[PDB]
Amino acid sequence: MSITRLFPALLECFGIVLCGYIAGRANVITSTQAKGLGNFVSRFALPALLFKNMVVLNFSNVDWSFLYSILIAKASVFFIVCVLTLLVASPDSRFSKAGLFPIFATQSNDFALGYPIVEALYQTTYPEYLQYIYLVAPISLMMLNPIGFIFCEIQKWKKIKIVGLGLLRVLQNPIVFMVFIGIAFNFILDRKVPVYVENFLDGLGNSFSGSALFYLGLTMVGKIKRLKKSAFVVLILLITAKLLVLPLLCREMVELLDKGDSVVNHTSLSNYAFLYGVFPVAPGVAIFATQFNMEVEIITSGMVISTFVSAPIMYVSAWLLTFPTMDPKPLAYAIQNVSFDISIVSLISLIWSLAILLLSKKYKQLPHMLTTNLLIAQSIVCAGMMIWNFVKEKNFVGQILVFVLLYSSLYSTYLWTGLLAISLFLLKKRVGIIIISGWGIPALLVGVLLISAFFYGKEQMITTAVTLFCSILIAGISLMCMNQLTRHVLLCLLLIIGLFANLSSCLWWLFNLYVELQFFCAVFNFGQGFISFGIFGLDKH
Amino acid sequence: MSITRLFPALLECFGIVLCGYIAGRANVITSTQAKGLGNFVSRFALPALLFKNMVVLNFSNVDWSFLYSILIAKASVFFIVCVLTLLVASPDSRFSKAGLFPIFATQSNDFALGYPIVEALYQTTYPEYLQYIYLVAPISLMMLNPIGFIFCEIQKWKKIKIVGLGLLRVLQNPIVFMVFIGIAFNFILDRKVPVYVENFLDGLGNSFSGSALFYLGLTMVGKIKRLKKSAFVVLILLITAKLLVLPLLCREMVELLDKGDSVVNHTSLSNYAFLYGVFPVAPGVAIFATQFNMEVEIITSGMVISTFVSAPIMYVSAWLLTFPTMDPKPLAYAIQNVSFDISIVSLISLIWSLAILLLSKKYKQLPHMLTTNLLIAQSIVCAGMMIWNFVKEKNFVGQILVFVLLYSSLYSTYLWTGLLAISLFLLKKRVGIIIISGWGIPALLVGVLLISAFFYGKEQMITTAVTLFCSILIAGISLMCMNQLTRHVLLCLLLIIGLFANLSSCLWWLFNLYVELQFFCAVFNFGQGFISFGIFGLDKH
Repeated sequence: MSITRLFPALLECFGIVLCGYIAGRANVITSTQAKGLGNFVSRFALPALLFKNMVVLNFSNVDWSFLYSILIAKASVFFIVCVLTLLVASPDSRFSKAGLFPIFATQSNDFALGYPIVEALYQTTYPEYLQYIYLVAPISLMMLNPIGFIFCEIQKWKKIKIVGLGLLRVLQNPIVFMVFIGIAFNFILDRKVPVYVENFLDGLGNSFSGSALFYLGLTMVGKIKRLKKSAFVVLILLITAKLLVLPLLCREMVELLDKGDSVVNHTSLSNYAFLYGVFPVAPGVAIFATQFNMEVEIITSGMVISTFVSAPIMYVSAWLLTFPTMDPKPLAYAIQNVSFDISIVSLISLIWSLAILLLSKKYKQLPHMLTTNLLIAQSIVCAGMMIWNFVKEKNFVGQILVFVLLYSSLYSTYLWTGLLAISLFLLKKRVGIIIISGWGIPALLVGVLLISAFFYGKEQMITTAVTLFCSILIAGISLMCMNQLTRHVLLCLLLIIGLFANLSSCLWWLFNLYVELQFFCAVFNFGQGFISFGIFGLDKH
Repeated sequence: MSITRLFPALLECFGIVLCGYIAGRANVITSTQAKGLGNFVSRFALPALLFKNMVVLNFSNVDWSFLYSILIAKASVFFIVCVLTLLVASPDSRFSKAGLFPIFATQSNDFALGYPIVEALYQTTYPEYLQYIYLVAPISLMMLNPIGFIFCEIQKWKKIKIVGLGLLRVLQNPIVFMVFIGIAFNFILDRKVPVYVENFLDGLGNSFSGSALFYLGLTMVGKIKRLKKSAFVVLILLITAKLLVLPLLCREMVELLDKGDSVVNHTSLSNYAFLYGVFPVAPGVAIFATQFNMEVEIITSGMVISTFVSAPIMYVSAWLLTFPTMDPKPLAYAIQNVSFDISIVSLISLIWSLAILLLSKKYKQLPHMLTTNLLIAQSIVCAGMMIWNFVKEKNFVGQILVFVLLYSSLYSTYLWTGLLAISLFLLKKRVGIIIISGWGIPALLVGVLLISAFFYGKEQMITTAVTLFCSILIAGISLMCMNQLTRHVLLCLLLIIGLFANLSSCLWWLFNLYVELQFFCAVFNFGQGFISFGIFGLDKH
């Protein structure tokens, strides 16, 4: 698999999303102006891309068992979120919710984000996998979206006309009708686009990729709203459905339903099914939700958060999934290469977070003063990982020096999660010691340890586990004794869940998969800056 | 040369312009919404395309004599239009006019339209010609635009600060600074874009082509205003400078200044220089003119008209220029292939013009009732040319039948130009005979002639010349005796100039180049529907 192409591909696609976000947030493009790009993207560039690919599509080469299995995974997530919503939501909104929540959990950003990422990963090895984006996404719309429209019409009402309106909203969608038209013209034209119409469709289709990622960025500006507690739990559960339950079900359904002869091809097919699940929610769900003014804050916020969170989940998942197809030496180089990429994006995000914290002078205010110590520590671990990738072969004293930098800063990030939750507790109840304890104690622990992850082996993971455990207890006890500050609590919560993943992974290593557990530790250790950027790098400072 | 790729390339690029025009005119994208696509195009997609191509550019392979000669052709058109404007314009606006009129006459739509067309024509045979778009266009901006800004600042004023503002408006342009930055980073990066940044720049750059052509279409909606007579003559002279004087000077300057060893390569280089001149005015000139509220109606109208008129001039010119590199048998197939393309675009444009004339019921009103007879006749010639391209090999009676169709309709279009000018004369002064004379007389002339262009040879060109001559005299006498109706006069004027080109070409054939003269006759004969579409196919009916 060309898994090394994934970080370039993600950086491209999410960098274009970042360009849209920068442009819309800097008011280079206002929200009214952004509709022009959206109408271009959705009504010219996408239908042209659909039509071209659908007319060219060699249906006899389509693996219908793959389609079936992705589609059954989506249909099962639809039923699950639908019946769970109907059981759990209040009668006055359960039918609107049971329409849009399952469409959220199943409809997927396959064209703007999926296709560049699948083209990157698979055009060299498995170019037929690019077909299944164009198959699955529109067939998925045709099957699943009318049910949610039917549920919205049923909320409005509370039979043939309700069903007809559902199906008509689906047929009215340019994805659905340009795929029907492209299938019809696949049979008319016999899989050749006329050359004159071909490079017309090329021009429009080629323009889709960048303009759609950029428009997605523009749509993301300011859509993360301050949700109610219940709405936030619902948001988490819907994004878990999209980014964890659906791709697991996709991989499971492929492994149940595909019977292809080659075990290598089956493995790649179910790995593909997983990545196909991990694509974020389609912006079309939020367009529907805003247009019919239904559940807008959950669905818009969740579309934006799904987009941002799908990037690390895609990278981390795709690498995890290729570790069974790797051998321990290139596997070690792979996880240092992964960690170098994660530390680059983290360091860039952390430099930006630090610039904001400093130039806003928020670094002078509690809790942000201590948060700036956490962001300094996270910056030193991302510096330290890039430095280690160079120093890992070199002479012993350089390795020790960079190790002292890296583990003092890393253990410091753990201590600082604890000390941030203690800062919030001390702010809830009616700094020099906290800065010395946030750095000096975790720096001194490196001396205890001297007296990358297995250079000092069992002791290394022991000190690491103990530091993570102390951080979790410090933070859990201080958050419960407590039970802007909300954003700090959410950063601390995400970091505490990460520290728990990290603690359990280090413990499970200590009880034993090594390189996979080390990679998930490294993902937190060096990518935690991405979390800190998500919450404090994008605020209105 | 891959001159056969030009009609697919033009149809692509101007079809995307037509999509933008349809979208903006149908209010799929309003003028406020269109700014989002414009800001994307000009501030992200174009600077990325510039930066990528400039960083990749192998400067040691750049033919500086080509650059020099295009740049000197542009500089001479700048001086000409500048000094002509300063001599001829009134003092109260001559400096604003002498700034923007030469920028109009020299700055060129090289990125949105030039690059797709040059890539189409030359990527197979002469891929280095694609470099010179990225060289010439920004160096041309750097040299020529500050002079026009200096002239606008001088109008505002009426020295170091005026010159500084000119140069700063130029350096502020994303074309100029991303080319300076791309040159700097060409030397920094040594002609490799880092792979991570590479497909980021690919995504944005690839999105430019389609979004820029589409945005151009959106900018064209409603910009053709009703100019004063003087402003309309100025518009004609500025578009003549851009689309005739500049490309002639480009071809001349290349033929003066290039010394390349191969005569084939020199020929292709000066042919390229011609097509480079024929690119329409950059929308940036109109963006400048609207932003500084200078001479807006001439410059916006002229940018739109230059865009529409450059399409046939590019096609016709590029084919003319390849006739010296062709042999009489493929040359005959070439002009039937040309005529088939011209008759397809004409027939599509004429079917639309007829649909508008009919469904608006304007076909019931004078002069539009007689204009609808002209549009029916033009539709029958474009039908007849497509039918002839099939029948040209076939048995004698079929050839006669299609010839009767084709020449009765063709001679009818000439008669109808006359009879439209007589209709305007009879409407100026305080229909059955006119419809019988518009068709029956030119149909009967085919019998005289029986009693494609040389099937009946000297008699064919004689009857054709006489019919064109009678049409010119009928129309000239009726327009002068006369001296919505303005649009009819302009259609009649354009057609009279075309009938004069056609009359003189047929006469010059009768005195003698044959296939080139026949091709220019065929260009009017079958492309006249494009003129009728330009004036009556796009009205607010």
